[PDB]
Amino acid sequence: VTPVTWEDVQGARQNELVLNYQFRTKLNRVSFIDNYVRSVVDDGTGIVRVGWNREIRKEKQEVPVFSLFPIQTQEQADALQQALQLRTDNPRGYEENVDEAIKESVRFFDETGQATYAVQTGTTTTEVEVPLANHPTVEMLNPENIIIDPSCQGDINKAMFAIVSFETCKADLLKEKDRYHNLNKIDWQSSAPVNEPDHATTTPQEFQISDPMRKRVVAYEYWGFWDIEGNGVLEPIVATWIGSTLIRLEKNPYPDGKLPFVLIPYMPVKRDMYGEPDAELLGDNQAVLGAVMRGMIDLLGRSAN
Amino acid sequence: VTPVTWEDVQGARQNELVLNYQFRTKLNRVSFIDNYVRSVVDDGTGIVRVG
Amino acid sequence: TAEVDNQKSQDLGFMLQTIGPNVDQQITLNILAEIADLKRMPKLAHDLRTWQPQPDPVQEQLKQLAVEKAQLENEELRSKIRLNDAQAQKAMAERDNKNL
Amino acid sequence: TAEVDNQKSQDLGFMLQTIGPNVDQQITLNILAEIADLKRMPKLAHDLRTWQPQPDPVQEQLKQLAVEKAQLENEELRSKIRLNDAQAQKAMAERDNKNL
Amino acid sequence: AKGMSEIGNKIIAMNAVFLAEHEVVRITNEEFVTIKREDLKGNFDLEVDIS
Repeated sequence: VTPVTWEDVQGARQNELVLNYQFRTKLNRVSFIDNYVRSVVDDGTGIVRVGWNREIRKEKQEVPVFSLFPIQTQEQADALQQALQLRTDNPRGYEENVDEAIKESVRFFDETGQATYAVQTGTTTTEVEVPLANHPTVEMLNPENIIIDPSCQGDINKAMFAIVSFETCKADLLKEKDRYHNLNKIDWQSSAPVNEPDHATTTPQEFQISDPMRKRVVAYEYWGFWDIEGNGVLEPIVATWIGSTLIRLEKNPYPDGKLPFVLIPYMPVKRDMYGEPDAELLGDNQAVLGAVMRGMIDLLGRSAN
Repeated sequence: VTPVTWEDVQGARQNELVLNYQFRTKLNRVSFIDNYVRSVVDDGTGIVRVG
Repeated sequence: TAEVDNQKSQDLGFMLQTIGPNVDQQITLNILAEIADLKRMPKLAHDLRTWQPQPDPVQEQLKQLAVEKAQLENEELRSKIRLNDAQAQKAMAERDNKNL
Repeated sequence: TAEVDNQKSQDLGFMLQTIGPNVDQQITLNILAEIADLKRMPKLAHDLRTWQPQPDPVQEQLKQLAVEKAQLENEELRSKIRLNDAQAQKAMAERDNKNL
Repeated sequence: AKGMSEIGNKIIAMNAVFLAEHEVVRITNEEFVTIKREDLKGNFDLEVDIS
């Protein structure tokens, strides 16, 4: 990441480390690259799906509360600025070793600037939500499982809708506690990959899981722009339905405001989306070469020796 | 963008950053170039619409 | 293109090398600022154009003291000159008691 | 890629070599800090940006003493000048007892 | 090469007649210099060649 103007240097450094960290740990960099090139080369074009993952969980903890008292003497008053100096010079070091009471003291200093002592006197059982699995995700979609608007005039940006079919489980849907509605109305026997020939997958047709929570089902997502209001302006929305039952309908949550799919052609076609792979030009050459090789073997093989 | 006279240095710097930014973000630079050359080579001439 | 962009930087270096750096700080800074832009270093380029010399207060006092130092030396000679003819004139006065 | 990353470091070295190190410590330190990052040395880079000169107390006293040293020399000349005309004026006074 | 020089000489003569002072000042941000009208027959002070 490189800054555009002189005041953007700090932003470039911060984002570059975060972006590299996510691909280094949250994703298999080598496997993703191998699938990235091979998908483009073999199929003639590559389609990449971008989506965020979030699995925050509810948790109950016994939070302490500290009583606040003013500065009784300057002897302990220096500890307030010592934490501030440590926090500015080394935020990680400040978190690990500085006492929670001192953390509360500097916390009140940030709010009001008043130097106050902190004394632990009581505690209570609060309700918090510990973050978990808050990282982006990237996937390569099979071209048969995704449909793009033909009237896009060879540009993904001008496409008005896109439908992608993917597999999921009930536990996977339960990761979001409010994103989906009417989940209980659907049945887990129908809409299975066995009963959805339109969706291509590597899962065996005979494979199934007895646990309803881990049941495999096929889901459809609708990404595009719709005139959600009678005024006459299109808005980006996302819709999801399983088994002819609508379960999700909301606007686009991403700040980008457009489709999260990226198209990469191998050999671009004039005013078209899908490119041409190398197999298009070598159709006749391979067949002719195969005929010659078989003829040579037949001459030697059938001959007496 | 390069200035023509000595007093045009400020104008050249401002327009160059804006012009490059628009092609970098608002347009697919790689796709446009690929269609640009191929249209000229195959059809014998290229026509570009500006709006 | 990278070919002309790289060659332009060499011309700026050639101009900087050819022109004596002592003729003007502003001219030298502007040339360096353009090179930084060609090297895609916006932060460095901004500093060069906005760079200012650090004022040294004690240096000015020493610089000013040297100016008045020479003034006193000139007055020292004039004071000594007024002493030289004073000795000569007094010597002339003492002659009269001898050649009376 | 390693090719552009390595070439970027050479450009930083070229800028550091081209620009006189005496123009600014801060500019020199920032360039070195970027080179350390390109060399994957986060600890070294942090030190360079946070580096500060070590204050020398005795050097300041010697530096300050030199400032007042020149002031006394100027006063020395003025004191000597007031002695020069004093000798000349006294010599003028002694004439009257000779050329009376 | 000479063909372009012939064109250049004709345009220079036209530029000294059909162009006002302020137009040249805007194009070239320098002090305007005039040429006598009867002297346009001979290109005494100018030489034209390709670059």
